[PDB]
Amino acid sequence: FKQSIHQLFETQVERTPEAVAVLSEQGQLTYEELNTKANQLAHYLRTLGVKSETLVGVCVDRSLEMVIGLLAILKAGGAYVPLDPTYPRERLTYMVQDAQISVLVTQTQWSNLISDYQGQVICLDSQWAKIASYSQENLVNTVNPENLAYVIYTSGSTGKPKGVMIEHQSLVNFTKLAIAQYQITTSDRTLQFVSISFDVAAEEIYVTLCSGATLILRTEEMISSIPSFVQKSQDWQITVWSLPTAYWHLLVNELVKSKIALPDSLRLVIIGGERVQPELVRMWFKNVGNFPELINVYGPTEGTIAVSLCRLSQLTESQRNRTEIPIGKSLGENISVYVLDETLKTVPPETPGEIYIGGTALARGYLNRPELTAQKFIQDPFSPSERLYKTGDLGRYLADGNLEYLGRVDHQVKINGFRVELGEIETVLLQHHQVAQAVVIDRRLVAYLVPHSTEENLTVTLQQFLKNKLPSYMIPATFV
Ligand SMILES: Nc1ncnc2c1ncn2[C@@H]1O[C@H](COP(=O)(O)OP(=O)(O)NP(=O)(O)O)[C@@H](O)[C@H]1O
Ligand SMILES: [Mg+2]
Repeated sequence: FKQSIHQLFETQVERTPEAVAVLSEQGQLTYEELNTKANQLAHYLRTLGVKSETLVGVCVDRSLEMVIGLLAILKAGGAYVPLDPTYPRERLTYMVQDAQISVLVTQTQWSNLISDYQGQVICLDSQWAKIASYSQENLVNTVNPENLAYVIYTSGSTGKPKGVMIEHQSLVNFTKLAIAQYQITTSDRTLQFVSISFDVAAEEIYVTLCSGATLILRTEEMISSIPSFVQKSQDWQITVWSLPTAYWHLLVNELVKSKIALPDSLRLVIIGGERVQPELVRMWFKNVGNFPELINVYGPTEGTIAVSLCRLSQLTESQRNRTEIPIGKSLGENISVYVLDETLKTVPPETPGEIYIGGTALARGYLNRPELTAQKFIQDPFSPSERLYKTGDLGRYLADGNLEYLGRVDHQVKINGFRVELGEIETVLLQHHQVAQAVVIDRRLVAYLVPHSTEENLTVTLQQFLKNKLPSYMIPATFV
């Protein structure tokens, strides 16, 4: 039953070539058009040396071009590495070097973001004539399921981010299970919300495209106000929202504060990223009710997007009335979500422990971080041919079988919905000449430091220093 993520999409293209696949404010592509265009780019990428295990940087904005690019890389046999164009030059440059990327799929407006790069560059906005000269046919046997589909960077406590390596087989497994869990059909219209820097974008994109639904790319302007967000979702007739929990929190507050009606097309809201506030869940069910369906989805990047879900709209009133809203049960049978003690033994129900993930969900590992890999991706001592990923998440199984998230064992947090290792910021701040010791903590980010030879514009100095190294959400909003 061997399958690549793009084969899964290709099957769907055969089924419904003329359905709309992607839609943005600026235009649209049918399944056939998306496929043939990605095929053209893929064929070109092959002539540039892209083959299985080749890492291809992708530095694009959210656009039809982005989706063509991702699929092209996949069809070519390569694995993409998202290069968020809002990140500072120094970060993107580290990632390009760390990942040894020699092909970069980008656009002309981003062309000078890499401290200059000797690899091949493809600008999709300006080189389309050249790309249109390549074959429109599907490529064959470029990749196996164990080969990489993408390497996505996440925050590193030691001072630099690191790439999580995801193989097709775990991504395909996730997409299939999620299509069936959410009942995605050809009539669905899913809003693509999160940046491809975060692996929830893969869920949005591939769940939608591998089932024949229509993927609707959001604008930047539509999220800044909830009324705009809702109204736009109504204009687009969106059926599925995938929202960071922290944005969803905003949404629930604004729904009650105002008298805003959810779009009438909306049937499913998928949330995850962090602890959902039980009070806002109560507020949801009081003001909205059980439709649209609300689902809490949990997992880390290292277990391929998500491993567990809880249908919040299906919970009893008293199940919603605990200190914590459950994250639920395994997405599927080949994904194991354990709560284990410190010798990796399961515990009786209702006893807390650390969440470990096993089975088909696992990343291959971290890219070029052998110590970190060996430490987080452990050989299962009771099932020798298998691994367990150590999440750093504390949890417990309730007697009803549902999993509870109980917090972290460490200094990883969520700021604006994004994964942040506090030690990354701290490690980086320490590198500055007039910083001697530093502690950064939540809650959102406040940096506590003892200066070396302070001026009174130290705050503004460190904000510039961090501005050119870290993503904005990692920049402490106040200093002390
Ligand atoms: N539904 C949820 N409820 C509570 N916590 C959650 C939930 N989903 C994820 N988490 C937490 O978020 C972690 C995974 O975050 P992850 O998706 O890996 O980061 P990210 O938001 O994608 N940013 P990055 O990893 O830097 O690209 C888990 O280990 C949990 O700590
Ligand atoms: Mg994730």
